[PDB]
Amino acid sequence: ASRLERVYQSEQAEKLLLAGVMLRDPARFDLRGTLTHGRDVEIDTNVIIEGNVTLGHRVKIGTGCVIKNSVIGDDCEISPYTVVEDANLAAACTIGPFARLRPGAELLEGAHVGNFVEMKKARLGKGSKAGHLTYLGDAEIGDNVNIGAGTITCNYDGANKFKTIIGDDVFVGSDTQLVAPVTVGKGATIAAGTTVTRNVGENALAISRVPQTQKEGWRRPA
Amino acid sequence: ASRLERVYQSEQAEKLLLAGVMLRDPARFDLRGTLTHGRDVEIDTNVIIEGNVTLGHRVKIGTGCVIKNSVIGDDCEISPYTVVEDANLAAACTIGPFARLRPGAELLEGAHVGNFVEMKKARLGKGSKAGHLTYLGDAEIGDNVNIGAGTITCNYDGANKFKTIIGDDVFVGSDTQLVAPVTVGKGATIAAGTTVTRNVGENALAISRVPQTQKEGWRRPA
Amino acid sequence: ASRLERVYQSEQAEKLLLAGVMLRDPARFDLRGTLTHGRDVEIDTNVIIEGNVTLGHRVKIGTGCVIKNSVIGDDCEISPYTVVEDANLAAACTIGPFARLRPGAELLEGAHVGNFVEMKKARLGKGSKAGHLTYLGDAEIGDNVNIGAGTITCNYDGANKFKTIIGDDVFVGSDTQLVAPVTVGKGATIAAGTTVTRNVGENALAISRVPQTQKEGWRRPA
Ligand SMILES: COc1cc(OC)c(S(=O)(=O)N(c2ccccc2)c2ccc(N)cc2)cc1NC(=O)CCC(=O)O
Ligand SMILES: COc1cc(OC)c(S(=O)(=O)N(c2ccccc2)c2ccc(N)cc2)cc1NC(=O)CCC(=O)O
Ligand SMILES: COc1cc(OC)c(S(=O)(=O)N(c2ccccc2)c2ccc(N)cc2)cc1NC(=O)CCC(=O)O
Repeated sequence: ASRLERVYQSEQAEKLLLAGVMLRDPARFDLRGTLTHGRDVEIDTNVIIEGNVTLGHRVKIGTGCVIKNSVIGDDCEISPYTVVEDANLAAACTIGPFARLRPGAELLEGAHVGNFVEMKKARLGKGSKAGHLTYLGDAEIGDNVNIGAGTITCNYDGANKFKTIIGDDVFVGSDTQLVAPVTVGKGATIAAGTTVTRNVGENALAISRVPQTQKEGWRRPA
Repeated sequence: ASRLERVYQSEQAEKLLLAGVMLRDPARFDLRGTLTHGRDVEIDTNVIIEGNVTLGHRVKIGTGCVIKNSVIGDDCEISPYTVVEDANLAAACTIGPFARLRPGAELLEGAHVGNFVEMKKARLGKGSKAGHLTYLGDAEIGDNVNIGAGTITCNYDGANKFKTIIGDDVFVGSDTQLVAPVTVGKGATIAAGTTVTRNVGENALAISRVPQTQKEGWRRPA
Repeated sequence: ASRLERVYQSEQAEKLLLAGVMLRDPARFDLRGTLTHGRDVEIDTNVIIEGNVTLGHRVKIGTGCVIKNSVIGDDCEISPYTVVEDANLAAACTIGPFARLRPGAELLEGAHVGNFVEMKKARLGKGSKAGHLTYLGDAEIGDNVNIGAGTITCNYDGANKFKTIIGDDVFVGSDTQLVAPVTVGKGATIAAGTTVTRNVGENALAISRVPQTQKEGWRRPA
């Protein structure tokens, strides 16, 4: 029953400790499947490992993380309250806190995913960053790309899903909508707030912006 | 004191186990009020139940959830780190992870609320979806509606709050602002990135989009 | 080892209880550094205190919070799953749930930060509110300001970071992009969805909006 399975958790935690994993609290750790690990792995409180998971050397997992059927490279840092399912992280990635990686999430070396970011069937290239308030679905994102806060892939049209491709060295300004299918060429810049409905050339700016105007002495409702 | 109340928690957890609830860890469960439940209910670690809560049959509650004064229908799945207060879920709803339902949140049968979604005094209809990065306040949303990632109800003008009504079979494109009060007719489509300031007719597209343009050889600051 | 350090945690929790702090579960509390507190402080389950932290009187900390090197004024309420690092809260602030305050976050008296909000090197003035789905970086925000859902400071141009200044009594409509450096004068109103690329005068409306239009009988892909 509940109590018996809980005892089995204690057993796994003890064995992990003996195998050289640093568990901050063995009473607040759960493994529901199998865990392979390198050396100097640190796991904080209330972490749940599900399915078949492998961790490299020096991986640090912060409080409250849920990691299911995932492969985590050496030196990765997973910050608090991050949920990871069927994902692969290369070496030296940093994700979270409050990141949500869904199946097909693939991060290349040194990639960063910040708070309130969701990834599904999406690859984030080497040294690339998606720091805030972003949804990346059905997307290929190249190396050295900056995905600005509020960026969203419009991948689903109510019927089908379509693919977004972003080249290397692209800057995606904040609050950009990438309307799939679309391709953004290497070195391109998307202006903040752009709705990208057409492919963008290499080294080109894409923009869809009304010039700002001002009305004086404008009074809000009382 | 602290320790005495903690003992009372152990008691409630034990009684829940005896009554047929599956608690993954009775030592990491809190009930501060009253819990009614059906059969085959599963509650993961670090769940807190507050006030008066009722759960149907086969409800699954993932790690770290906080559920206060709420009614949860049969077969609902509440994913990790979801906060629910004074809400009602019909049968077969799926919410979270990282969903925040505030008082007046009402989900009809089979509704879905995803990550980084907040609902307050808002009804989400049958089979309707709000999957990502969305705020729905003071809103009626019909059946079979797709609420795209980044959608926001602009409900508060600094003085008062106003109501948004969205009909059945509406597609709301990503990053739409619904400027209340506003009504979107059944079958309508809102283009991604639209600022909806006027009512939308049945079976109509609403759009407010600058055509994309491109400037070649555009160099970002060094 | 793990077990020894865990014993030291039990010790600190016991001492906190004896010093008049209400810990909901002393077995689910962690202090990694030093904690100073006033009277009637309440700390819920799975809270982690890191570095050197000071709390005023009547501070309430909800489940799962992580508070590092921060100063929390009297009567503050920190809601569940909120991460706070190198921040200062004045009296009577309310933050979270799912708020993420990074170093340099400074909240003045009675300020509110809601769910899925991130702050970094940003000051939020007296009685000011950032309730939802927002990133505020490198920003000064005055008193009695409403920061609408979906607001983002565009602070980083790929090379450098720039400062946003928002005056007192400003209403920032939902989904506004503040393109730094920029200054918004006292009493100004930013329309929902505006991309603010130019300074805004006192008591002025700033807007960058395509008028909504409609196409009848528009059929989505099958
Ligand atoms: C200071 O930061 C910016 C300035 C700026 O603008 C100052 C523009 S812009 O998009 O308006 N823009 C631009 C883009 C890249 C580099 C420099 C400027 C731009 C585009 C076209 C025109 N005509 C003017 C500015 C964008 C940003 N920053 C972001 O979008 C942040 C992304 C993130 O969250 O990491
Ligand atoms: C591929 O996905 C889209 C394509 C598209 O566009 C391809 C438009 S659109 O809005 O630009 N658009 C449209 C809308 C619905 C169905 C098909 C197209 C549209 C509207 C007007 C015009 N003239 C062209 C396209 C929107 C989306 N998707 C979303 O908005 C995702 C919502 C979510 O997160 O679930
Ligand atoms: C009902 O709420 C609104 C109405 C409205 O609009 C009704 C506009 S508006 O921006 O379109 N607008 C406006 C702004 C402030 C007060 C009243 C109206 C506005 C601006 C210019 C013009 N011409 C018309 C309306 C904005 C809001 N609300 C928000 O943006 C919510 C912010 C939040 O999340 O707290």
